[PDB]
Amino acid sequence: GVARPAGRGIPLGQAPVGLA
Amino acid sequence: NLLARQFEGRHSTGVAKQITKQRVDSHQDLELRAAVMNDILDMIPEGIRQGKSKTILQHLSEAWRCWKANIPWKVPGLPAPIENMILRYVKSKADW
Amino acid sequence: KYNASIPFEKKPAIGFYXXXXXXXXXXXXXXXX
Amino acid sequence: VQPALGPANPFVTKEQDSIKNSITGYAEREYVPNFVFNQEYYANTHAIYGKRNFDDNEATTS
Amino acid sequence: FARARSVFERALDVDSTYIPLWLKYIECEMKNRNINHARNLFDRAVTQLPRVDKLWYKYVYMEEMLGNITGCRQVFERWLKWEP
Amino acid sequence: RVWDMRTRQNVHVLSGHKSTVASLAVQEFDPQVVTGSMDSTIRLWDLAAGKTLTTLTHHKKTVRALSLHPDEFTFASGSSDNIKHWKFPEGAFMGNFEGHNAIVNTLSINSDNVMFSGADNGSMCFWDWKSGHKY
Amino acid sequence: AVDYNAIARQGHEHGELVQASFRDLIPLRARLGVGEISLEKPSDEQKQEVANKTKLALQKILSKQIAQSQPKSAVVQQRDDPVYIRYTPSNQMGQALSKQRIIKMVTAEQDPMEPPKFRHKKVPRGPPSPPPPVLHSPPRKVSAQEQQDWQIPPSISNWKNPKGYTIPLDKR
Amino acid sequence: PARKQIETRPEYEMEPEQPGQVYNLWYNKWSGGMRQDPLKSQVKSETRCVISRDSGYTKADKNPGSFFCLYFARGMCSEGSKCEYLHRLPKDTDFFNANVDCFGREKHADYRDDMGGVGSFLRQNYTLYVGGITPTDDIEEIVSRHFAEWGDIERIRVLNSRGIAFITYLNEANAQFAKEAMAHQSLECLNVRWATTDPNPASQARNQRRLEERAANAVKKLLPKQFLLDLEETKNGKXXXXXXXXXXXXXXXXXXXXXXX
Amino acid sequence: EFPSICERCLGDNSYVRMTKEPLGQECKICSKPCTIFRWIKERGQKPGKTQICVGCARYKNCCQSCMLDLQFGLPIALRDAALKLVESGPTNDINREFFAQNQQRLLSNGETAYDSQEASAAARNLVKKVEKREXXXXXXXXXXXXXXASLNAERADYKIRKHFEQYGPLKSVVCSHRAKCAFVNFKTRSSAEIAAAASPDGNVLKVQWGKXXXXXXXXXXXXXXXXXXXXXXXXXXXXXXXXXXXXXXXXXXXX
Amino acid sequence: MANVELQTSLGKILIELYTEHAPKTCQNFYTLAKEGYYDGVIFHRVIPDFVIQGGDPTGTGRGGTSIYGDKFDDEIHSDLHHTGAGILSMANAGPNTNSSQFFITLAPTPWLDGKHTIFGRVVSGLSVCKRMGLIRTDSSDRPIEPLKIIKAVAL
RNA sequence: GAUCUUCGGAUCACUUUGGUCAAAUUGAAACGAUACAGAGAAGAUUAGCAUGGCCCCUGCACAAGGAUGACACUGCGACAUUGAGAGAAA
RNA sequence: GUAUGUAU
Ligand SMILES: [Mg+2]
Ligand SMILES: [Mg+2]
Ligand SMILES: [Mg+2]
Ligand SMILES: [Mg+2]
Ligand SMILES: [Zn+2]
Repeated sequence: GVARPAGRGIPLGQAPVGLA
Repeated sequence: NLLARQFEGRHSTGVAKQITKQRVDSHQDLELRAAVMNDILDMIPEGIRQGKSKTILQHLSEAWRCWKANIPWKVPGLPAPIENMILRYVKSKADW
Repeated sequence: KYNASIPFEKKPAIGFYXXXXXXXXXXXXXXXX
Repeated sequence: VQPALGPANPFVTKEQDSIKNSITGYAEREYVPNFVFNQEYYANTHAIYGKRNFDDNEATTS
Repeated sequence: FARARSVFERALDVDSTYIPLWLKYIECEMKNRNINHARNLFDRAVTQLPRVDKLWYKYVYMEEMLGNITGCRQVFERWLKWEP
Repeated sequence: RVWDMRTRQNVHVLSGHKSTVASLAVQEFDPQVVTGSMDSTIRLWDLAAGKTLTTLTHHKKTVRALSLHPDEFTFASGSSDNIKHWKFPEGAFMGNFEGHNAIVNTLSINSDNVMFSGADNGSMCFWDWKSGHKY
Repeated sequence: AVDYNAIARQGHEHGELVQASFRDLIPLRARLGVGEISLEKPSDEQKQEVANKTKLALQKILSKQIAQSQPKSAVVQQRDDPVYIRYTPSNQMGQALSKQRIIKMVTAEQDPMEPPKFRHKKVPRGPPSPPPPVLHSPPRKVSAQEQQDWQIPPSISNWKNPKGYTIPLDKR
Repeated sequence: PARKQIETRPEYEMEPEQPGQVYNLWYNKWSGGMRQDPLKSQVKSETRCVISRDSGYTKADKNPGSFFCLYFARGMCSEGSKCEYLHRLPKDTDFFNANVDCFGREKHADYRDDMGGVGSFLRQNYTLYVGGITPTDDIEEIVSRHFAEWGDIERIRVLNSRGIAFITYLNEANAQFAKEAMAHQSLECLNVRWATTDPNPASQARNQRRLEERAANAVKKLLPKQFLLDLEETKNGKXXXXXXXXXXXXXXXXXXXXXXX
Repeated sequence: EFPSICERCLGDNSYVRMTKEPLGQECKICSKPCTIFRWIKERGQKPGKTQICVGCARYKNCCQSCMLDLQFGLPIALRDAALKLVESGPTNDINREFFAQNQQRLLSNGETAYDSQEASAAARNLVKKVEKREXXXXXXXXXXXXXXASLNAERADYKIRKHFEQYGPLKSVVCSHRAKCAFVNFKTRSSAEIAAAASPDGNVLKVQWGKXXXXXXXXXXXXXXXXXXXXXXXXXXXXXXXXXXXXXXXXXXXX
Repeated sequence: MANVELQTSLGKILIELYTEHAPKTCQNFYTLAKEGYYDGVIFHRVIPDFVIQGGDPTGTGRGGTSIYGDKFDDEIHSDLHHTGAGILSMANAGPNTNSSQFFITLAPTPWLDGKHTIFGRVVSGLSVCKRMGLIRTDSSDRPIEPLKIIKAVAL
């Protein structure tokens, strides 16, 4: 394990992971 | 190595020739005749035409030739600067 | 009883002034022929 | 959220309006367990075949 | 046009600061009369090399034949910022 | 050319100048790489990207020397013209040591603000980095 | 000169340090509009930022050089994580718009044997980034005696006089 | 259904140029003297297909997006009835896309020197270059008889001086299809090649005009109805009052105006 | 980093399994190493494949397989001729390598996009550009030749096919534009007799019963039939054409 | 009923303010111009034959506030419309959301009548607004060279 | 199908398809045949090294060969004039 | 009369 700083990207899409 | 040659062909012209004994005497000169092409370019002031760059050399050589023969090498009016250029870059050759 | 598509294009520079200049140039080549 | 604000460009054709990562559409990474994707994929195919077949073929049962 | 106007541009990449190419390229535009074309190209040189007097004089001279005198001054003014 | 000490393998081709790159100097901070050529020009280089930052043309002839000042954060460029003398990142000019009438190869800087320029005549002028006066 | 200095800058992809005005030939001691001159050599916390930036960058290049240099005989690696993706299409022709469609990428695992798949086409290199302002000091006066004092008499040999080019015996 | 033109098929074995062609295991061809005999001298086909007689239903017809069989146009598709690919002529419906030739074979960058069986995807050719036999001036009755069967024609040219024909076609699919069927047939074998741009300026402009017209028709479906409504409305008016009225009302722009009201 | 690929080829399904292969074919246009992307569209369909490198299908703007332009749906050649938007033109073996590499040199450095407003303005302009561009003595001499199945259509091919095929079983049809004539041959004479009386004096016609050097003679006959049609609507060339018109009928009757 | 002068990197723009019609719209604008709020701000939107909006301190698109607090109400009159080329009007994110941002039309805009608060018209510098509105842009209608506001003078 | 177990009900097993053609003239080497001409260094014979690339073959080769592998340009000019005489145009 | 290229 290793750490990193931040970032918090925004997803264009909504809804669940498998559907689309 | 041989297959890659057979489904590619040889790379661009260049790579590097890596001297050796056959081509040392040649490549020695090539450098000297481009470190006089340097020193003239900088010895000539800021606007006196570049029709001498190549011209200076045919003395240099003749100077060298002259040395090997032992004949003296006085030359009618050329710049006392460029007399020395060429007395100096001969003296080098006459060591090596 | 090279011509095909220019060797290597190198566009002029930038649109500062130039469309009217090109309009007259096209028809002149036909006259030169 | 913070909305944009302005008059909105009026010309804007259909082709410009969507936000596209790669020309056609936006593309982003996903983390779906594969079993879900495989399971999902088959069900969709049957529906496509069924229309071509033109037969519903009833519901899946025990 | 193209074949001609490329080749000078192509050759200017090999040596920027050859004045005799600069000029030759300019004259061949105005022999077919497109001034607007050249006035950009003339500016490029001026900028690219300020201590080429031959460019500066030749910049205005075209201007007189061309006409407007207010162009000549703004040109002549920005030569005086180099204060020759 | 920028070489990798260990794996003996070239990483960068600093492709730009159009002639004999007759001098170099190297630093820890940006402008880490300083060339100088027959082009009578100078670049300042991105060692990461392999592209030039600035393009510093204020010489008229071949740049037969560079050199960084120990502490100051400055680099004197020499030649057979004005033995020039510069700043950093932008590089923006600082001044001209003026008085050397020969072709100068060497721009050796000291810790106590003394330059040394030796030319192809044997003419050896020592300078002073604050003023410009050669003493 | 306000809207014209954006002639020398055009292209370059990195042209904010490029010179433009006569001001650029003016020493830093006289620029006029300068608060203070900093001669100090930055810091340690930049030194260690830069060194990290450079060293990481070279490594990504050196690794990729080693990859092409050696073909890695039999050494065949399977990046065998199926990369899943979602692809939002941008009203291309028209019609259906979105959906979002989950693609599943996979790497077909190259046969160990097959030799290189294409030849080395040699094509002339492209044209350089357009040049910058030259900004020389003002050209010195020359005189007609100076330009005569650099007169270079064409030398002529005792031995190597190829072609023809006859020369009288009073010029030897 | 269908006809299997030849049930049996053909098995290839040869020793051309008698004393040793060797055979280059790498690329399956022979190699020896008399390369001029290989460049020219192509031998007549053993069969030609008749459209009305041979054509029929297939396994492809059931499948929506199939291609035609290459061997059908050659007239030797041993399968015939149970063939995987279509056994008809290409109509306007069949469609296809850019990088694909009607027969499924992918297109290429930019032609052959000797103009082969497939053409480039960078320029479009509805045309065909031929080399035919010349009895009298009833050649044009013979040419128009055969070539018209393979597809809808635009214009048959037949130069009588040099026994050659520039046959354009209505649908591009027919052109690719036509070339294979006509090629290697008797009326020596007819020679079929892709057409170079015809010489002279006026003719090229005429062709360019036709292609541009073709593109306009293709675009036309795409354009917005109001834009469609206009050009049509203006032509009918040839209106002003209506235009004025429209302007007044106006005073995503259409969408924005719609949104407001 | 999936490919260009349009919506049209990916197909009916939402979920799509596809495989990359980091160095397959060098691109056709570009002619340099690229990545092949393979996938299936339907049940028993033969699987797709990208034919171009992305570097190119950026510039050219099309489905890296289909090559149909994204905006419209028409082919790329068809598009460049008609719309004439970007105005590309190498179409060579070797020049097309550099030209297309030069555009990849252009777009990569300065991101010059494919503007769709000005593109659509070219189309609606082209649409409007299309619309603006757009007897008793016979039958007696005819019946004399009939007693002693082809109709000469004196005074386009598809319309000549349409109007004649609907009046009987056709044997074959011809045309020559320079000739400005078409010989419609029927399978039966009953149809050809019927089609003669139906198509007499009709728009789309003189419907009779049929019978370097070749280029100049046929081009001379074009100028003769052009002045013949112009005069009937309403001098030395007209008299010289009449002498040539009389000379042809004498050769036809004698032979 | 006071005017204002804008100095940009291209040219000077003088504008009348219809303060008699819109008191608050010309109270907000006038206060920020004098304070030194519009100084060094880019005209972040430019559209050929439409507008060239401004008034973004943050330089984002979603920036700028009013002298009142955050956002204020619009003031529409039928006397003031967008009939012309060079008309000062305040941008907004709905009915009652006017920030500092304004814009200068390059052609007539009937469809923006009733939404945005008009509060002035350009007297001098109509050549600058036509020349400024034909600058190279990115696909996100942003100028490639940031057209700055150098100084806002209140006359 | 098999194992438990109400005839219900479990539990085990889960989407193949390395494709530049789907059937050897018209879509992946050219060489060969034939004809001509027929081998650098200012008399003639003659070793060579280099030099420059959109020319390349042999070679594991950053050796070496292939005729020293073959092929290889040299008007311009950033234009002053002087002084006189003659001519046509303002 | 080949080494080495030019044409079909
Ligand atoms: Mg050798
Ligand atoms: Mg020899
Ligand atoms: Mg030998
Ligand atoms: Mg050699
Ligand atoms: Zn590509």
